[PDB]
Amino acid sequence: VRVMKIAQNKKIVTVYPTTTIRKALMTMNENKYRRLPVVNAGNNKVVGIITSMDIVDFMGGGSKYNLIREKHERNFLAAINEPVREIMEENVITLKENADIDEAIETFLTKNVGGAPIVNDENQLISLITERDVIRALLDKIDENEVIDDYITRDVIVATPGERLKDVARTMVRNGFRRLPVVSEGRLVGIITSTDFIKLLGSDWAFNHMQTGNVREITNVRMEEIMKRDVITAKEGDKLKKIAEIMVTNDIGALPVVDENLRIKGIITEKDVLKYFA
Ligand SMILES: Nc1ncnc2c1ncn2[C@@H]1O[C@H](COP(=O)(O)OP(=O)(O)O)[C@@H](O)[C@H]1O
Ligand SMILES: Nc1ncnc2c1ncn2[C@@H]1O[C@H](COP(=O)(O)OP(=O)(O)O)[C@@H](O)[C@H]1O
Ligand SMILES: Nc1ncnc2c1ncn2[C@@H]1O[C@H](COP(=O)(O)OP(=O)(O)O)[C@@H](O)[C@H]1O
Ligand SMILES: Nc1ncnc2c1ncn2[C@@H]1O[C@H](COP(=O)(O)O)[C@@H](O)[C@H]1O
Ligand SMILES: Nc1ncnc2c1ncn2[C@@H]1O[C@H](COP(=O)(O)O)[C@@H](O)[C@H]1O
Repeated sequence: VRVMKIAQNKKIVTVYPTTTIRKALMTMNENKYRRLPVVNAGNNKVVGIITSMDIVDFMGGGSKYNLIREKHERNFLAAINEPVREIMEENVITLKENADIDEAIETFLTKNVGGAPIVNDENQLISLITERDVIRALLDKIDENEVIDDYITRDVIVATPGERLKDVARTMVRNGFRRLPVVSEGRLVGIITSTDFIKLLGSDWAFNHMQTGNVREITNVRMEEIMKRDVITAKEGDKLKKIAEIMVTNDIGALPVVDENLRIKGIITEKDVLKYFA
């Protein structure tokens, strides 16, 4: 069952190694695509990939932050004029154009990636497949009585309403999690994702600070200011197919699992759903 058969027939939105970080961000925010292959202009060969998590790293979450703090002496606006090649991931995990669905699933499940460029024998970009694409294709094949319980991640990494963005960013990047439930006194009170951090950057409130920057008030912002308070949740006993359908029809990748009292029992994501087909 060739992945190309599911592969989104659209044109893949890409950037080049010399595209600035700023332009890559605009590309992300505009096209709503939070995963961008980096290709030569060129021969269309995949030479890198950049996602919102790399941007969260750059902003403070990880080692890429030292482009701002050291080279550009804390100037975020200057730093974003650097070519995306400075912060992209190289050594991309890709699939061959003759790869089947089984391979894609094993790749997603064992290599901690949610999306992979599909390339030909010259490493030229052909398409791209993500976990959502696969779940969407296989949704009707999930038994309707199957429950979510065995698929839930029980030990949840979490943010709080009072945490500063700079510290939540660390939590996201160190743990490799795009989405953190926000918890206060054991109760779910919101959700925050790497996407929220990009959206903050493209705000009026943000560009205002950057000019007088003082870029620092961006990363000092607390979760309560920017989190989504009303969260789509799952609960023990829910059908896997219902949950999978909610994700795929809403472009959401993660639901916090809660009590009727909103205590957190776990989290379930698209990768977990795909463990049904492992
Ligand atoms: N760069 C891109 N160009 C075109 N389509 C994309 C691109 N990135 C993701 N998609 C598609 O848009 C949807 C969003 O991807 P998921 O949300 O699946 O990946 P991501 O969180 O990295 O953006 C997916 O269904 C995927 O098929
Ligand atoms: N196909 C891939 N090959 C190599 N690295 C990738 C790939 N996809 C994403 N990444 C990297 O994994 C890190 C986490 O990204 P996200 O958190 O955006 O990835 P994912 O949604 O696939 O779990 C980022 O540094 C990103 O560049
Ligand atoms: N915040 C979290 N705390 C603990 N585990 C998580 C968290 N987010 C995701 N996971 C788990 O890690 C594995 C891979 O998660 P993934 O699909 O990359 O999540 P995300 O979309 O947040 O990056 C899954 O088993 C998922 O349940
Ligand atoms: N892409 C990068 N990611 C993280 N840190 C960087 C990056 N580029 C430069 N730096 C750091 O910023 C400073 C600039 O050094 P240099 O670019 O060699 O003049 C050094 O402290 C580097 O460690
Ligand atoms: N389970 C959820 N319930 C409500 N909003 C969510 C949920 N998951 C993600 N979001 C929001 O959806 C938007 C895109 O998130 P993302 O899953 O990172 O692409 C962000 O503003 C998230 O805060």
